[PDB]
Parts: sequence; structure tokens; C-alpha cells
Amino acid sequence: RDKIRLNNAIWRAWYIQY
Amino acid sequence: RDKIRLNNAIWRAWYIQY
Amino acid sequence: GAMGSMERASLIQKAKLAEQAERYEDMAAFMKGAVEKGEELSCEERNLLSVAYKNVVGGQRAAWRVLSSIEQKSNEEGSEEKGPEVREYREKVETELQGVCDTVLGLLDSHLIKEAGDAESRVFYLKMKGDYYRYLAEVATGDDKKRIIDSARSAYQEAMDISKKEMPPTNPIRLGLALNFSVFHYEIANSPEEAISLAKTTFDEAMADLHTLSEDSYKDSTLIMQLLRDNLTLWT
Amino acid sequence: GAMGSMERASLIQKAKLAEQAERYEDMAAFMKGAVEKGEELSCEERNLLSVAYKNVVGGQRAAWRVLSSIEQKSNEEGSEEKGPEVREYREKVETELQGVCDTVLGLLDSHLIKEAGDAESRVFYLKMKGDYYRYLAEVATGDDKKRIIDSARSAYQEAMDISKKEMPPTNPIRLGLALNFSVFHYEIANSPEEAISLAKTTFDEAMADLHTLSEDSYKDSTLIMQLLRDNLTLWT
Ligand SMILES: O=C(COc1ccccc1P(=O)(O)O)NCC(F)(F)c1ccccc1F
Ligand SMILES: O=C(COc1ccccc1P(=O)(O)O)NCC(F)(F)c1ccccc1F
Ligand SMILES: [Mg+2]
Ligand SMILES: [Mg+2]
Ligand SMILES: [Mg+2]
Ligand SMILES: [Mg+2]
Ligand SMILES: [Mg+2]
Ligand SMILES: [Mg+2]
Repeated sequence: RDKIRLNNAIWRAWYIQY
Repeated sequence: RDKIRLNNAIWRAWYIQY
Repeated sequence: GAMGSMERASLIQKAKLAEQAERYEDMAAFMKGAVEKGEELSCEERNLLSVAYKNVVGGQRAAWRVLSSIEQKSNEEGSEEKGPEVREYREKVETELQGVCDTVLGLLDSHLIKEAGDAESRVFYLKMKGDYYRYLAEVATGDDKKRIIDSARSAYQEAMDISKKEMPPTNPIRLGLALNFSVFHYEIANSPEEAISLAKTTFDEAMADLHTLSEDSYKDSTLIMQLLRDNLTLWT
Repeated sequence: GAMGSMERASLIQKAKLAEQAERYEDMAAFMKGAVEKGEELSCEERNLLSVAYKNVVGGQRAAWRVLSSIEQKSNEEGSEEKGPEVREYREKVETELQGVCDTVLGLLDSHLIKEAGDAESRVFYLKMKGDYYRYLAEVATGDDKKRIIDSARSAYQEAMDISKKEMPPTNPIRLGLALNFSVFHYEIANSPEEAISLAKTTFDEAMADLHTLSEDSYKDSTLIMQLLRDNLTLWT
């Protein structure tokens, strides 16, 4: 779950950063 | 390195077990 | 139709084998073959269809992002080392990604949405429709991009209307739909306020009616509820 | 030749982009195009060629193993639920894996081995030849399997003879060759004693002449030395 959560956060963060 | 090592051991172990 | 001569049940079986083998292209191909038999999909089968294509396009999106990042460093003041190669390869990935999205949207329009009777299944496919237009939107430009955004919103919005009327607030498909429509608002439609608003409302209404959790799917529901909260953490 | 019209340098560039994007099929395709220009490969380029195809066939082998494991549980006393599906899909993976191995061995035979001048490069390609015959051996049967085993041994053995004559005991290619030939003995040729013997000798001779470590590649060398020791742990 926390793995799915981490992946989600990284993907969602990508948009914010780039 | 230890990741490459772990993968190697698991792959090599597969043959021994199966 | 490379799957036209294979039994429906055999295609469903091989999709599951492909899932276990993490062969998502194959899995998508098998599920496409199953859909083309013309029968409705069970809950289990819809999830297989989604998992397959989500992972395929997911790999393509990930690759697109890597190449896009590389391309940002290049073509820039200081890093004067250009060449057409990065763009060309990125466009190659882009074209393939578009090809897969078009395949999925094709299956949805012919013939999963119209053949759906259950309200849960109609929302599921409308959510999917919204998703694969969203993925097209991430790499599109100009008038093409505008049409894509409108199609995504329209699919999501109809899904939302049905889900609010027919499904409890903790239903995983309802939650998953609101989550992704929230993402649409934030990342595609350039409406972060509406993204936060929807995400929050969805979470609070799920909590307000937590008693509606289903024995069959509460793990899915709680996970999406956590994802909503995580996106809110990032976005605020 | 889908890569025939692209510049050699551009193909090498796109191989590296594909590596970063973890697009190993593409990477293999680009490096195949580079090889077919007819020029020798630099050290850097040989490694790209190997990394690409190693990962492609690696994914196929992994998938093959998953399906093979599933097939073991089925077709068995107690688990009476057979059907042809598992076999069929496994054979599909098998055929593709054979296709990739044949492509690689084709590139090696025409035209990397004969065009090689440097002793390091000749060993590199002979090691590769041994490897891709080994991968064919893992899924072959009957007289086909026998021919494959002999071809693997012959390629490995010639590589070993050249490497003992021309390269120091800590050279990463020499070490990598002995490691894989050791694996061949254990997993293919059914000679675990010779596998242990070779692995041990290689490690001890590397340690005995540790001073020969190269500034350019000691990390590769020490890693293979550790892999040798790890296989010895498992095998004894
Ligand atoms: O991780 C991501 C990052 O984003 C993507 C990555 C791969 C494929 C699709 C997407 P997305 O842009 O969210 O549709 N999303 C959450 C999720 F894994 F999908 C997900 C997981 C569990 C439940 C719902 C759900 F949605
Ligand atoms: O992990 C494995 C397991 O086995 C495979 C997995 C994927 C592809 C090929 C093989 P193999 O059967 O060893 O040729 N092998 C070590 C290695 F990663 F290759 C390797 C790594 C570093 C240096 C040398 C080397 F050899
Ligand atoms: Mg029928
Ligand atoms: Mg394009
Ligand atoms: Mg709202
Ligand atoms: Mg030229
Ligand atoms: Mg076969
Ligand atoms: Mg020996």
C-alpha cells in the first residue's frame, strides 16, 4: 500500500515540479 | 551492488530448487 | 483479429497468466480479444482490462517523462549540445502512446459503454474513457488538445453524475473516479482549486458514511481514500 | 532495416536514451542498427549492445520461469485443473525468446566476431555467443538441445583460452566469462564439480593477482568476484 502510495506521490509530484 | 547480488542469488537459486 | 480463433475463457485465463508474468502488452492483447467476443465483462474482467492497459500506457508515460526531462536540460543556455535525436525518440514514444490510448477508447466506444447495463459498469467505462483522454491530453497540443480536454471532462462528468446517484460514497469505483477527475482538474484543466475541492469533499463524504464500506472491497476503498489525502498533502 | 537510414552516431545516442528510459527492446533495435553499419564497436558500444539484449532476453526468461512454475502446480495429482492454455502461452514466450537469441547470434556470426581485431573484443563476443546459446539451451529439447550445448561450450572454451593468454586475472571480461562458463557447467552441462572448480580457481587467481585491478574497471572486477563467491556459497 505504502509502495503504491509512494509511486503515486512521485508521479503526482513530477507534474508540480516539471 | 547488493541489489545486483540479491537478484543473482535468486536467479541462480531458481535452477537449484526447480 | 489475432485472438479471433481463441475461446473467450482461454483469453481470460491467458490474461491472468500474463498479469502474473508482468507481460502487460500480452495481457492487454488477450483482454482486447475477450472484449471483441461481444459479451459484457464481469467485475473481475473489467479490472483485468484496466490493469493491462493502465500498465502499458503507464510504461509509455514514464518513458515519455524521462525523455522530456532529458530534453529540458538540452536545448538550453549553458548545455549547448542539441541534435534532433531526443525529440525524435520522444515523438516515437508519443505516437505509440497515442496508438494505445486510441485502441482503448475504440474498445470503450465500440463496444463496452453502450452494451453496459449495470450503473457500476457504465461508470467504470466512463472513468476509463476520461482517463485515456487525460493521457492523450498530457502529450497533445493546439486544437487537438482542446477537443481531448472536453472529451475527458464530458466522460468524467457523466460518470460523476451517475456515481453520486447510484453508488455509496465509499464505493471504490466512485472514489477512484473522483480521485482521477480531481487529478484531471489539477494537471490537465488547470483548475487546482476545483481539484482540491473535489478531493476534500470526496474524502469527507467517504468518512461521513464510512459505515457503507463493503466487505468485498473495503481495502480498495481505504487505499483510494488515503491517495486522496496524499494528493491533498501535495497540492496544499 | 528500419534503422538503415539513420546515422550511426544517432543510433548510439538513441540507444543511451532508451537505456535511461528502460526501453530495452528499442535499445536493442538501435544497437542492432549500429552494428549493421559495419564498423567495429568501441568498448562502450559493446556494453550497450550486451545490456540491451541481456535485459530483453532476461525479461523473457523471467516470464518463462513464472509460466513454467505455474505449469508445475497444474498437470499434477491433487490439482486436477489442466487445459492447454498455460503450455500454449509458455510456448509463445519460448518462441519469442528463441527469436531474440537467434537475432543476437546472427549479429555475432555476421558480423562482430570475424571483424574483431582486439583480443578483448573477440573474447567479449565469444562470451556473448556462449551466453545466447545457453539461453536457448534452457528451453530446448532433444537433438536441438545437444547441438546448442556443444555450440555454447565451444564458444566459451575458445573465449577462455584467449582470455587466459591475453588478459590479466582481474580483467572484468575475463572474470565475467569464467563466471558465466561456471554457470553453464552447473545449469546446462550438468557438471557441478567443474562449475565449483572453475568458480573457485577464478576467484583465487583474481585474489592472487589483485594488484592487476584497472583504475578504469575495478568496480566491475570486484563485483564479479563477489558474484563468484556468492554462487560458490549456493552451490556448496
Ligand atoms: O500511482 C499513480 C500515478 O499515476 C499513474 C501511474 C500509472 C498509471 C496511471 C496513473 P494515473 O495518472 O493516476 O491515472 N496513480 C494512482 C493509481 F496507481 F492509478 C491508483 C492506485 C490505486 C488505486 C487507484 C489508483 F488510481
Ligand atoms: O543476476 C544474474 C542472474 O542471471 C541473469 C539475469 C538476467 C540476464 C542474464 C542472467 P545470466 O544467466 O547470469 O547470464 N546474473 C548476473 C548478471 F546480472 F548477469 C551480472 C551482473 C554483474 C556482472 C556480471 C553479471 F553476469
Ligand atoms: Mg462461443
Ligand atoms: Mg507526436
Ligand atoms: Mg467539489
Ligand atoms: Mg556514413
Ligand atoms: Mg517452443
Ligand atoms: Mg578449473
